Amino acid sequence: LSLSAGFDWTASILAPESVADFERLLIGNPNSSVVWMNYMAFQLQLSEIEKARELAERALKTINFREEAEKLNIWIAMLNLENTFGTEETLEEVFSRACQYMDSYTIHTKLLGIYEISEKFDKAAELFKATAKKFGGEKVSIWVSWGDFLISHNEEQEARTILGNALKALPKRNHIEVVRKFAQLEFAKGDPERGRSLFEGLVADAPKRIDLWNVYVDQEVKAKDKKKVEDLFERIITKKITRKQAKFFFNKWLQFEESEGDEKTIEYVKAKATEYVAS
Amino acid sequence: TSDDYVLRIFAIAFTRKQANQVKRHSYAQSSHIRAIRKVISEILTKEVQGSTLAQLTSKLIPEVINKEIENATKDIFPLQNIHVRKVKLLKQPKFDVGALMALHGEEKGKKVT
Amino acid sequence: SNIFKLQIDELLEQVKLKQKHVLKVEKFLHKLYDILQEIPDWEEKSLAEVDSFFKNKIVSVPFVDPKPIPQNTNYKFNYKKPDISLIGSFALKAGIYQPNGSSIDTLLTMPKELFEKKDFLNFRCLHKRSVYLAYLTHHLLILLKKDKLDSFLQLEYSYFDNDPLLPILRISCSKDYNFYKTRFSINLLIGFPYKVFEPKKLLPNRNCIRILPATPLYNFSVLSSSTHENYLKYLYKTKKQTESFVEATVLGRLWLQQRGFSSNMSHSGSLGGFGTFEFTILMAALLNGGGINSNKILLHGFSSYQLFKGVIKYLATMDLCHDGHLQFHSNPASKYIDEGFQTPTLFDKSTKVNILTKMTVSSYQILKEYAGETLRMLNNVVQDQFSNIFLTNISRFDNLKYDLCYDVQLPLGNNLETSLAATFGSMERVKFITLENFLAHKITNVARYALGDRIKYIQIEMVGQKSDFPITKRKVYSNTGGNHFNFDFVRVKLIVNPSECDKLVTKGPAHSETMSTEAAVFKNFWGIKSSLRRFKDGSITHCCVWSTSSSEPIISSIVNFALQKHVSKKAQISNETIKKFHNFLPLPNLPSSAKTSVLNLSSFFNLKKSFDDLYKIIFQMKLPLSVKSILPVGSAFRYTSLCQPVPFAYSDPDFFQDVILEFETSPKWPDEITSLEKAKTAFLLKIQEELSANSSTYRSFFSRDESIPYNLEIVTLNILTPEGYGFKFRVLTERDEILYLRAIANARNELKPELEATFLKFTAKYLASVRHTRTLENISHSYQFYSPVVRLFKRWLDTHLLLGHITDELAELIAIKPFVDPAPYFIPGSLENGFLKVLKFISQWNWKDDPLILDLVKPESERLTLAQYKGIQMNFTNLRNSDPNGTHLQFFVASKNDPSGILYSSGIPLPIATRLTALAKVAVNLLQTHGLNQQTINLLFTPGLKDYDFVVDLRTPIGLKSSCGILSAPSNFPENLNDLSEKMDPTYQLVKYLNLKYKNSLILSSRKYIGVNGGEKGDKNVITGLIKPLFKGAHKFRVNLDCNVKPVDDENVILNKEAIFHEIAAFGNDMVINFET
Amino acid sequence: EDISAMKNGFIVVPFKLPDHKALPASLHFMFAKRHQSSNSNESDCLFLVNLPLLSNIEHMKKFVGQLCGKYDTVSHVEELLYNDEFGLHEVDLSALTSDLMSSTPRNTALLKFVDAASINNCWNALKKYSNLHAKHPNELFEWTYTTPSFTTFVNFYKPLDIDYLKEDIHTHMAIFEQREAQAQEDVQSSIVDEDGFTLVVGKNTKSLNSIRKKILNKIDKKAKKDFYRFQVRERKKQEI
Ligand SMILES: Nc1ncnc2c1ncn2[C@@H]1O[C@H](COP(=O)(O)OP(=O)(O)OP(=O)(O)O)[C@@H](O)[C@H]1O
Ligand SMILES: [Mg+2]
Repeated sequence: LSLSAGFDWTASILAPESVADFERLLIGNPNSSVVWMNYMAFQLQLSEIEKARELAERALKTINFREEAEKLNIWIAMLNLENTFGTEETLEEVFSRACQYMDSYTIHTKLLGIYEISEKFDKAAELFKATAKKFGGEKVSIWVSWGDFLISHNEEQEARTILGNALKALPKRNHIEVVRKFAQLEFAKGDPERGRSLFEGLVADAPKRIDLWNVYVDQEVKAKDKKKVEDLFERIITKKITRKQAKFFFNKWLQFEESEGDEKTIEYVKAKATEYVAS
Repeated sequence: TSDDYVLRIFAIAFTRKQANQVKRHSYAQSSHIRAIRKVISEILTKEVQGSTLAQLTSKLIPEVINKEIENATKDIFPLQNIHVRKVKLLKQPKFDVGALMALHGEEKGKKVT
Repeated sequence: SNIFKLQIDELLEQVKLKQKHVLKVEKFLHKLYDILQEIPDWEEKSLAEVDSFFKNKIVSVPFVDPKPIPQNTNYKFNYKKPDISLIGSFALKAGIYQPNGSSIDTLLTMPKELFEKKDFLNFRCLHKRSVYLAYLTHHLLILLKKDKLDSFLQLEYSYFDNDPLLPILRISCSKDYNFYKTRFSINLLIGFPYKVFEPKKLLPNRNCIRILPATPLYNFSVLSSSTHENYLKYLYKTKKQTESFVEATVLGRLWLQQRGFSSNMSHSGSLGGFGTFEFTILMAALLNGGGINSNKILLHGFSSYQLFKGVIKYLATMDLCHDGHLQFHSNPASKYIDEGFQTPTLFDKSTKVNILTKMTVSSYQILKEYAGETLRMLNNVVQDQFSNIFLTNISRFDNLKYDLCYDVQLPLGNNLETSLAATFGSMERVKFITLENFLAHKITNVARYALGDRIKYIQIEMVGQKSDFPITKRKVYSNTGGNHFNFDFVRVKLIVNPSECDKLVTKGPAHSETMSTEAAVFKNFWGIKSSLRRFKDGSITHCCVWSTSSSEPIISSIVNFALQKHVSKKAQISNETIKKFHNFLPLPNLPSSAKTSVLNLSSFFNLKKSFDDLYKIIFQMKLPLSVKSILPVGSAFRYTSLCQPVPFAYSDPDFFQDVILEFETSPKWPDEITSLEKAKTAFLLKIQEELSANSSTYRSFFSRDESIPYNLEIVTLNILTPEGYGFKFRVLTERDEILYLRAIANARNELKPELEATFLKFTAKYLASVRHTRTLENISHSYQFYSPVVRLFKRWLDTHLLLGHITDELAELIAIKPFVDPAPYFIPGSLENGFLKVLKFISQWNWKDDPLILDLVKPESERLTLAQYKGIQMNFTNLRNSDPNGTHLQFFVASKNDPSGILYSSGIPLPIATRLTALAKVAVNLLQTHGLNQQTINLLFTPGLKDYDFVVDLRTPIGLKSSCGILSAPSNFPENLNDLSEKMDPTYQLVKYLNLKYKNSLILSSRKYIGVNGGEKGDKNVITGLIKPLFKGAHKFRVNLDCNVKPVDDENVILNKEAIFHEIAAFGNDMVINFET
Repeated sequence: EDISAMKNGFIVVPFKLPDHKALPASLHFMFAKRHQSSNSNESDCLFLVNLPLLSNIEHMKKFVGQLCGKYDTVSHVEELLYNDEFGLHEVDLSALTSDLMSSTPRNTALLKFVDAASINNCWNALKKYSNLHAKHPNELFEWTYTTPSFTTFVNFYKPLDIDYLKEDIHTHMAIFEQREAQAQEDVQSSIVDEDGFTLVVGKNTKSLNSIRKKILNKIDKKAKKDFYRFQVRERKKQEI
């Protein structure tokens, strides 16, 4: 016979609905933010906002430091907690603290969404400004997203100003990308005519950028203004385009027309392609 | 000490003149003296507390304490003849024969006939 | 003090007896009294007539030995209606709820007309009392049948407080009047009227049995039986004046019980004679004086706590047995007299009764010791001691309560042999009434004189002694005794004196021309073993010389010789439990090892000597920087190495002892961490260079150290001494600590906890290790048995594969707790006692909710102060706030050297922490269920190995037991130091690197000391593994699983156990033999 | 056994385990994927997960060599990066404590190849190799587990060669001293900005990096309550 004892993983020798259930779960799965957030959500549902805060602190320490994704979930959870149940000062502290630990740019992005989902537009607008000053010179997403915010609120003239600020701050290499995406924002959410103007100036500065012509006609096809699509297609094929690229647009022009469904227009482009095939 | 031996240490030091010094004397300002005295007391207290009486004795023999004082006071003022002048034993713990035997590193008699 | 008062009230209410049961019994014995008056009277009878009257009845008269014979029983016998009354604690309403049950003392005063003035002689009052009791039991029994109470009442005889001269009747209730749920029993005491016999004839010095010797035990029984209501009125009077009497009583009662003190006789052998009655009478007596000036020691306004503290302080300080005694008047200030009667005395001038007659000298000394130890706890202010004083039972195990226990099987046990029984005689039958009282005193006096200063306290227990017998019998019947001796065997239990228990020579009286009385007793006692010897100082003394052994203490030999010579040559004395614990300590391969005592540290001192020789060489060396200090820190320098150091035994894992080499302060040290280490190595290279030249007899080599994480440039110098010892040298620099703090500060905020762990392991090795060895070496001289027990505890930890995860310092700090915090027990004085007290602590340690914080000091400065104590308490609460379940940290061990509490107990996996707690709990239960014996101790030291998921068997090519220095062997180091590796055990390193690789999925454990726990040859080791619960099931595939897995589906993987086995197998190469999964 | 690739794109690469007398056709399964990264040193690399024990570059040279012969392919493995089996090199302790001498997942590594022609060629052999388990498990390759690097690691209690150690200390101290000397000259050499701003460096300062760190690390008492007429008037106000 021997001195034997069953191994204990929970210190018992000494769905979740209770504190013990969550703590028991956290014994074996400390690195799961899902368990931690659910436990924090449970306390908030119990109106124990102060208890929820300490649990967030424990998760920040207990979760392994190499689990950056799980850490991000807790920080986002804290931001949502303070925004919904806290005040301005405590939310500033967590927001300030979060940037110290995680990527400061990413935390800025998440709080902007937190303000947007919570319908706090005034604090969102202030935060787009502050983040653009710090990260605008390097990140083009802020200008696009901030332009998206303004267009969503029927603020077109300001959005034009932000793009000018974006061009001033961003390096010259990203000037094409920021303008192109803002033009895409106008087509999807704002004034398509404004979007057309941005593309027209863009192609004017960079005629040889054939991919930009492809993007511009893609927006026109999406807008379903067939006359403008047809006029654009004839313009594109009269440019410095390779034989391989010529087939791509002639095919796309044919594919667009059969979507429209007028067989004669497909017949015309086939003839239009055929003469270009001879050339 | 850590063995509960209360003792009093006396340290003595003298100012010296530098290699290229031309003044006849090497007096220190009273601010230097208080600074040097504060450093010496800090070293003496540290060495005695973090040591036993037997270990403190092993420090006295090679004069390692004095070299420690010389290094600490080097940036304040040059010194010479730094010595732990005297050591008094003011109080002693309860005597422990076992500890004394170990410090020195039982015997049956021989039948008388 | 306010906290204490609220703690009392919680205790008082917790043990308060429920008032419903008081009514339930009070309804019964109010009816029982009616039955007693129904009993008819009787006419005078002679012994022939009463014998005939009871000849055919089931009841038999419980006549006390010597039973009355027809010749000497000429007086006559009669029965008359008693004076029924209620006495005891129930009368005073000072009882408490006891799960084992309480007793209600009902007193029946025999009418005075039944007695003559001279009936206190020759058991005349005792034999009249017995027939009175028997006649009552007869008529009482039939009246119970008449009233239909006999269905649920069980009647038996018993001895009042185990007094053989005072049989009584006990009414107990088995499962409307049924009071079984009350847990009570009614005792029918037949007392005499007050002042029937002249008390002056009953004084302890006077005699009342004709054979002249005094008869204190007989005189007490008759006199005290006449004084029952008198002391009820005395306590009832004092109960009014002081409002805290009853509260102070239950505190005393609860104090006494946990110590295993009773009001029973101690002369038969049991520990007792001082109960709630004696404690209450002492408290009451002190309320009317008690000082040498007859000044009061207790005041009627004192609270419950202050009355208790005053009585305890009286017991602790004032001696009532040898030099001094206390006299009081129950009916007159109590005064302490300096003259003592060599036996516990609390005299009563009003009644001429010594309340402490039932109290032996041996148990009075233990009481005076217990009282003095709580007075210390009661004057304590830094720690709370309410649980120790009141809520901790120390009488559960005798082995935890006593250092050594010897079982004495007396011969011919259906009567004792003629020679042993003949020794009793008639002269002692007058002094010691019963044979067990005579042997209890005889065993005690020979055992006390033989051992002398080798012990502090001695107890003789008559094991298997019964005190209740059927109504059909006259005396108690024991299976072995057969009505001849009421016990199975004797147990001699001792509290030893570690400083001088293992002396080689027992000094005696000095020589003289005319042999003194002392010298005559010494030679008569010891016989041939005695001798006359002369010593180096030139003195001539009588003494006897013993022989030490590594397997048993000297006291085992002394008691065996002394008991067989003076008690009976056929006695069998055996203590085999202590012998096993001694054999579990590894036996070194040194000259005359088997003859060396376990308290001998010569092997440790010899290593220290060879270090001093090497110490001198290094200081006289010339180096760029002067040597500030060389500080040894290895295990052998604090006497904690499991295997004692042996020359040239380099297979031992503790062969190379660590030494911290420190130079003078310099500003030229490199300011980078890696450059600093290579700067340190350059100093070791020059030391080895100059040592290799000037001292060619010393050999040395270089090894790398990877204990401190991420610091990969540490190199240590290994010195092999010509005496045959190994030392490992590492340089400590003042710039070391502040570069590690620099790394923490410059680290990314996610990485800072990881860097702090590196700093923690740096300070555990370099900074705290020096303080630890210093303090632990110093105090160990005051705790002689600390070193054998900590070594045996480390032996125990290795058998169960726990040392690989428990650092040695944590084991040492757990093992010192019974020594520096012994309350409520005594400091361990045996290897058995100390080891089991360590297991008892770990069993009951709730490390999730309680910290362990130690005051590493010599016994009554560096005592923890209230300010420092609260600071360490605050460190625990803050730590548990972030880690309430104890996943990250389990054991909080702190002290002056480590106030943080996490220094030595960090990084232990939770299953290992609970495994240590689980095994200790299982070990204690095994001791409760089966006593400590040969079989249980083997179980304590044999591992489970079935609880683990898989077990891997390993064999080294050669048996390492001989080269590890264990006696079931090298005599020089190899000519090539690469050959040292060929005789080592690498399995410890294998598990370490495997644990790093499989940290996320597996926990691997092994035996560190293969030569001790590897069988006869010391070549067999086991790697036992544990799959964590997560990876035991299937998981979805992801890059960060960090485990060796095999596919089952496209997005499912499972632990690939077989692949792991091939990796574990390919580590040991030839070593791995077998797999069990 | 039919599983050839995980849908996330990790190709299963089984290996036959060796025969050990303690273990009387068990396999070890390695997962591989193309590694893409703009970083030059990480370019031309193959991401590997669940490597066998102590897999050095010599181990991969054997494995790729077997694949080369079996499929008649030319592939050369340059080096195996980020192979931290025991987590010893997780942090660079030298870099945290000073900038001189050091300008700077688990169970995974990057296998770098000599050129793109080699790495793409290897992927096809791996893709073919993965299929073998379903069809012909017998012809799966066997991982040796024994190499010269493995033997040195196994020999734990081997004394260091003093001759090698002396050269290691000598060269490292030599390089370090040059870097301290250059650093100390830099600080105390009259640093003047383009705008004629002169930096303040104390005596004994040894590095600019240390000046920057010290920067990152780092009226009420003189005011009178009763000096101005308005202050005494305010005191007069509260007096009543
Ligand atoms: N040492 C003693 N000397 C004299 N009389 C005693 C002594 N011990 C007990 N008695 C007598 O025995 C009676 C009852 O004894 P017992 O020890 O059962 O009482 P108790 O202390 O009230 O009870 P308990 O311990 O069960 O609560 C006491 O009232 C007293 O008459
Ligand atoms: Mg009683």
